[PDB]
Amino acid sequence: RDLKTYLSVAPVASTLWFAALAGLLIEINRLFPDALTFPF
Amino acid sequence: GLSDPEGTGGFIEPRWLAYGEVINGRFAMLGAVGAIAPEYLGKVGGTYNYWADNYTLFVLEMALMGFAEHRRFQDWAKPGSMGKGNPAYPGGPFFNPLGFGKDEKSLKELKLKEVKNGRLAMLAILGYFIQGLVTGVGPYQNLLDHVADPV
Amino acid sequence: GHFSRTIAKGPDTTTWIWNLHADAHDFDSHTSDLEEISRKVFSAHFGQLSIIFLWLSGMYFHGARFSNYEAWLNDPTHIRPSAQVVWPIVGQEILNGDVGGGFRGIQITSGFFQIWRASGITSELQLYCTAIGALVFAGLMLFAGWFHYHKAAPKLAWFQDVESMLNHHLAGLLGLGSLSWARHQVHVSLPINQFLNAGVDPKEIPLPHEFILNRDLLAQLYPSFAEGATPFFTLNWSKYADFLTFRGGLDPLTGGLWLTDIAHHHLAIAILFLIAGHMYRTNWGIGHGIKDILEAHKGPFTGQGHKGLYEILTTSWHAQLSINLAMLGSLTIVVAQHMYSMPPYPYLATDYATQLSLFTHHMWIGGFLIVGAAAHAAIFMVRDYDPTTRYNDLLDRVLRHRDAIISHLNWVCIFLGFHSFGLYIHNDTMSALGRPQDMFSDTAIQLQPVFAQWIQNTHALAPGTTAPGATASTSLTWGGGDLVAVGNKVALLPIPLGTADFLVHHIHAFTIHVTVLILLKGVLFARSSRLIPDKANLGFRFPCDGPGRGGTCQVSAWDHVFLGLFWMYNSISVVIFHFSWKMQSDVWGSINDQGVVTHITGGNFAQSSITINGWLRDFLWAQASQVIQSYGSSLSAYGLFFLGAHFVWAFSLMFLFSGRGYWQELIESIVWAHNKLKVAPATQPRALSIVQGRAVGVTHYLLGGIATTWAFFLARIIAVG
Amino acid sequence: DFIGSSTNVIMVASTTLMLFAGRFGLAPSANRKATAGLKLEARGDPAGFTLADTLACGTVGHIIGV
Amino acid sequence: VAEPDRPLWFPGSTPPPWLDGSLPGDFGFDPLGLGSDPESLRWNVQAELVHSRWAMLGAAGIFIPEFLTEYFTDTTTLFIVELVFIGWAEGRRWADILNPQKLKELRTKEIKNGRLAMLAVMGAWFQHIYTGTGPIDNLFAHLADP
Amino acid sequence: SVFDAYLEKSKANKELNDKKRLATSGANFARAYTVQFGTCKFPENFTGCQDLAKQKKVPFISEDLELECEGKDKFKCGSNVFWKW
Ligand code: CLA
Ligand code: CLA
Ligand code: CLA
Ligand code: CLA
Ligand SMILES: CCCCCCCCCCCCCCCC(=O)OC[C@H](COP(=O)(O)OC[C@@H](O)CO)OC(=O)CCCCCCCCCCCCCCC
Repeated sequence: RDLKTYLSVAPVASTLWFAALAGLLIEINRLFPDALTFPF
Repeated sequence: GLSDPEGTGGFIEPRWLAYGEVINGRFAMLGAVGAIAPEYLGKVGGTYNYWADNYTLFVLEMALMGFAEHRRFQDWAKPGSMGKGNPAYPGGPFFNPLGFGKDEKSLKELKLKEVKNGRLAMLAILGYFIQGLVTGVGPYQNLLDHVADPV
Repeated sequence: GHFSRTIAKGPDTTTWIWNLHADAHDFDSHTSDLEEISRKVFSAHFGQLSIIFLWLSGMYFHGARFSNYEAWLNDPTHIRPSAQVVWPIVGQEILNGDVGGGFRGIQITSGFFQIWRASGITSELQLYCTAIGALVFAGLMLFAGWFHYHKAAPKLAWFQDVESMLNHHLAGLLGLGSLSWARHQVHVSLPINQFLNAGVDPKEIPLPHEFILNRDLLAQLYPSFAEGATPFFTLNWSKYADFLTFRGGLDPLTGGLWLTDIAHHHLAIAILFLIAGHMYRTNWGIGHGIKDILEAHKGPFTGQGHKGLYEILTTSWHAQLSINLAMLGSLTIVVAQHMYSMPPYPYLATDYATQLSLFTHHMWIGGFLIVGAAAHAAIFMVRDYDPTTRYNDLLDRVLRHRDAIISHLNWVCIFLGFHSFGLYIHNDTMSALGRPQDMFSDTAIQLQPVFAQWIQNTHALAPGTTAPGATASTSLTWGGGDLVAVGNKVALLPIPLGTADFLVHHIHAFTIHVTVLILLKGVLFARSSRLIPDKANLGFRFPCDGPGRGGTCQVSAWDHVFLGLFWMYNSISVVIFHFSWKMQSDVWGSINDQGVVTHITGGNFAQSSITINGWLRDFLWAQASQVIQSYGSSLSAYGLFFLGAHFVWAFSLMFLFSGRGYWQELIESIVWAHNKLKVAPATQPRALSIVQGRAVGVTHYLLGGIATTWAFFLARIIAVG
Repeated sequence: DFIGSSTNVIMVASTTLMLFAGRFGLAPSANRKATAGLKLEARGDPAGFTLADTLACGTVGHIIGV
Repeated sequence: VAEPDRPLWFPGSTPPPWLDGSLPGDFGFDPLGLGSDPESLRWNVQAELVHSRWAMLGAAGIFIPEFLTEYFTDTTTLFIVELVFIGWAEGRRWADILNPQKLKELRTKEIKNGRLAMLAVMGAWFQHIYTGTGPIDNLFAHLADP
Repeated sequence: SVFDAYLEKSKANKELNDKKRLATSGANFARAYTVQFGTCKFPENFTGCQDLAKQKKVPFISEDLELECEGKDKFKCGSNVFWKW
């Protein structure tokens, strides 16, 4: 089963990483949309 | 040339698929007479509904049948099975001992007449199909009506 | 390189990564074993079919759950066909616009809505099933490829039996395929649509299967179906003529071809492909040896001819691929010019947005495939041409007088170019100087296309005379005095041909001839040339052979496809432009109560398309206003993609106007900055190869260019139509 | 139906019969029109009882149209 | 500790080289191979174990509704204390994962029952979802009629 | 809450007490449905009480159905299971 892991460790890694990154960013924007500034 | 094989083979060319042909020689047989049995036992004295929905029986028609028809392959694929009283020492094509009581009896061939009873019951039961389908009436209505007005 | 071991080996430069994808499908470079290749591509076709099958499943699925097809069905005239919905994120929801039927979605132009009405589809239930059936097929196709490469791969002998394959494909697929569809029409499409045209409403239509079972429902209309025995076995066939006719023309209520005709069409096509299927020799005697027949043709001019062809087209894929690509592309083009002139779908012609995008889509697909024929034809010359083993003789001579063919074709393009573009530069100059009498115009010195005008004239007077069975014309562009108007929109109308139409056709003659020149020159001179006597040893895809001989850049057959690729863009790009303006100016419009027809641009094509300034102003500048004013509306995306395409386009010029020598030297300075901070990759960064930079360049050029009109057109017709 | 029926059903089975005559040929054993009609013509001829009912319905369809 | 005799799931045959019956409960099952690496299995093993141990208890939750035919501060604290507690618990268990012939029986049997709860604990809910009805009675309440 | 009215009498007594013999406490010592077995003595009825009958049988006559070889020899019956012409 070593094989599947490696398979998931090529440029696909990039897609999974960018999909995870996109999901994070979009969800952040859902909770805090129309953000023109950091006010805290 | 439909007949000649020469395959590895993904099974269109080699020996089986005529193997199956041998064994549907038997349930097109049990299927036929077993289907006329309710038809003419009532001769003396379309959704249609029985018990629950018969899809439920199915799950138990493809259940046991599963637990059954499964193993049968096992023998084929490889002689033994071994799980239960179960013996299946007979050859893969046929395993008469143990599930045929007392007899043991195959060579005349009968097998050539059992495959002869086979594919005539195929076309007999293939009768039943296109028969009651494109017409709209059962196999025994038009048949009786066919010796009635031949021309 | 996964495909090859040495190729896989190890990566030392980034060039390895680019090569890996570039030769991924180059199956004949991974092995010299023909059987291995053939086995590879055969499975690859399965994998393809799976993807398009999945593609179809999503189109039916989206039509079911994410579309207002039902809503469009009751009111097709002013409901906008819309599939797919956009989630309300980072301001996206504005792309969901008023399309009618109390629904928010993006207006579509694929034309599935018109297809589905023709098929007699009435409910999302029906679309839902077809989507699943497609997915089930997609699962099969994908599985089938795995089974025929790892379990049971066919012999080379299997693929070589071309006769048997021919017989089936133009009979088993074409014939029965046409026949099978012919049955669905008269049993489902024709009955249900007949109801739909009577304003019965979809839910008030009986289910399709009720039409098939009992003849009663199907027989009250089309009473030929009444006889159970049917007049078919009587072989009179005259009785059947109610459900199928040779009426032609166009239904004045639905604006599409009579399904009453298409059923008869397929009925003929089917058996016509069933008979023609019984031609080639197989096993049971009757048939043809294509090898034999091919040999028979010979000539005082050709000497031996076609002899040896059968050997070539049975051992070389690139040879077969070129032929197929050349005509499949050519077929896509004639499809574009047959669906616009003879609208085959209900409420298709009325939907201007769909028609523009359909014609334009088929023109590009057809255009690209033809260019691909040039590539593989050239690949065949470099990789598979061997006179020692497979001489043809036809191929010879061609190679023998190749300097002749190109030189003549070179001249024709110059003659055409002058006698096309020059006329416009004439008109542009005479109008600027204030002398329109001088120009090539209908009002001044006119150059009437009397030949095309004469062919149209005979098509008008065809029904009754040279076509008794035909009640009406083939297409209403050949009608004469007829006019179909579905809704308040004009479905079709006789299209006039003037001096403005004489010029533009001669531009298409030109652009096609030059495109042919570039591509054909690359195929013939793919192996040898006076400049490079051994080009074939350099391969099909090589950048050059040095600055020697004054400079030998882009001498490869690959680069001839590269140069001809821009020209195929230049070509179509002006065909679709001809289509857009002519249809808007002299065909599409609104018809009133009195019968007065007002076109979208108001017949300005005839006197303003004869000038270059006229296309730049009355066409581009004018009809752009939609795309450049689409911000804050539902067509917001088109405005962005219009700007987005203009960028990927100008982005291509960066790759096309420069060379890799500059870039590699620039990287050197950048690698230094990395080595200073321990951030130098072990995989050394290299610039793109000389050839890749051209490949990268043309792709972005075509993308930015094509994409840019896409947004042009789709913003225009939607806001106006 | 009746006799009339059986007369058209036999001539839609004799529409078949006329392309038997093309090629019928004969000359058996002499001259050669048979052997010639069994040389290239026909590689059997109920393949042409079968090529019969195919093109024959077409020949009637066209002889009315031609 | 190798044998071709173990009651395979699918009779004749079922032998993956990784599985051998050395482990307890080895019914020869894994077409996917979801663990062909010893690092792969050694982890899966522990995984398939802890699960079972939990599932059993879950079963002990099906034991309570037949005895009779949820907090002082709902969730929140009740979880953090749980997280904080089972954390440390599972914490050390983690550190241990990476750092008599009679007992085989016990452990072979332990897994199989354990295997049961999971299939069980599973079943009771995908029968409860979409289908708002408890399983409490169903044994002989649904046995009245299919 | 949960004991209240025997859990609304097992609930399931609410939607279906299967079959509770109707004509209750009358001619009940018989069967569900009541294609009546009835009391016990005289005929069961719910034809049923044809019972084998003689000619001009009842079923529910419109004109047709099937049925029997009554009297002396009538089968194949002209009305049903007989050659047509
Ligand atoms: C069922 C699972 C499965 C597994 C484990 C394998 C495994 C293997 N295959 Mg097989 N194959 C399969 C299914 C499978 N295949 C199916 C269903 C088909 C029919 C299409 C094929 C057709 C096939 C061919 C012709 C060949 C192989 C080969 C191989 C071997 C090398 C892998 C490789 O080609 O490189 C790369 C691995 C990839 C996954 C490449 C990706 C290709 C997929 C299909 C892309 C999917 C399309 C994608 C959606 C396009 C849109 C992209 C978009 C996002 C832009 C390897 C043993 C090769 C071989 O035997 O070596 C000499 C070989 O010649 N396969
Ligand atoms: C080959 C194996 C096989 C066998 C042995 C049977 C056997 C039977 N089938 Mg099955 N069947 C089979 C295969 C088989 N089938 C297959 C493969 C299919 C799929 C196509 C079917 C589909 C099927 C259907 C749909 C039905 C049957 C039915 C029947 C039963 C007939 C009852 C009936 O209504 O007809 C005629 C009536 C009789 C035989 C009753 C005889 C009564 C005698 C004459 C005495 C009358 C006196 C009376 C009972 C008073 C009691 C006095 C007492 C002391 C005698 C019978 C037990 C029927 C059934 O299930 O019954 C409810 C039925 O509806 N079968
Ligand atoms: C009938 C269809 C068909 C088939 C089966 C092939 C098959 C093949 N071609 Mg051919 N080709 C075709 C049509 C076809 N071609 C057409 C119509 C053209 C004209 C444009 C070409 C032009 C062409 C060239 C110049 C070459 C080939 C080559 C090849 C061979 C391998 C190359 C490869 O692996 O691809 C590699 C795939 C890539 C490098 C992917 C590139 C990225 C694409 C182009 C971007 C597409 C953009 C997308 C559609 C929209 C944007 C999406 C994005 C924004 C996300 C292979 C035998 C090569 C060869 O040497 O032959 C042996 C070769 O150099 N082809
Ligand atoms: C619109 C076309 C275009 C664009 C965008 C560029 C952009 C650039 N040029 Mg170029 N150039 C062009 C045309 C263009 N040029 C033409 C026609 C010529 C004459 C032949 C040149 C000649 C030229 C020279 C001689 C040089 C440049 C250089 C540069 C870089 C300068 C760095 C910079 O300012 O910003 C950085 C990059 C950008 C602003 C654009 C990057 C594109 C986007 C923003 C990246 C985001 C990608 C996004 C996620 C989309 C993903 C796509 C998806 C499919 C994955 C920049 C990449 C110089 C350089 O290389 O400096 C390092 C340099 O030496 N150019
Ligand atoms: C003014 C309006 C009147 C129209 C007449 C002028 C317009 C047509 C142009 C005349 C071309 C002559 C064709 C002769 C008919 C013809 O092609 O003859 C074909 C001739 C026949 O050779 P064979 O008899 O050997 O052929 C059989 C064997 O060779 C093959 O098995 O072969 C050659 O001529 C070889 C040299 C090629 C000749 C190259 C000339 C190509 C012309 C290019 C223009 C194409 C125009 C297409 C437009 C759609």
